[PDB]
Amino acid sequence: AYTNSFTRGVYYPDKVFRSSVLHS
Amino acid sequence: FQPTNVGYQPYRVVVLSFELLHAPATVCGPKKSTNLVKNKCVNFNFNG
Ligand SMILES: *[C@@H]1O[C@H](CO)[C@@H](O)[C@H](O)[C@H]1NC(C)=O
Repeated sequence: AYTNSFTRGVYYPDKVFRSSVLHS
Repeated sequence: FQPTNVGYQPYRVVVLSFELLHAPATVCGPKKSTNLVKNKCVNFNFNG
């Protein structure tokens, strides 16, 4: 069987703090 | 490998690879820490 993942599976890309920012 | 072998001799190689990332440090140079100072302009150094 299959299903839609939606917006799952984002993770923290690096061990650094950031706030109020849009990081690519 | 025979002792009569210069370039044909064995060499022991150690490669040190450094995990120079932003996690907690755990392997450090022999440098002694100071006390910590606040609200004053300081020439600081944390983990390097
Ligand atoms: C995803 O799976 C559904 C059925 O579970 C199917 O209708 C759809 O065409 C599939 N899409 C892709 C891109 O696999």
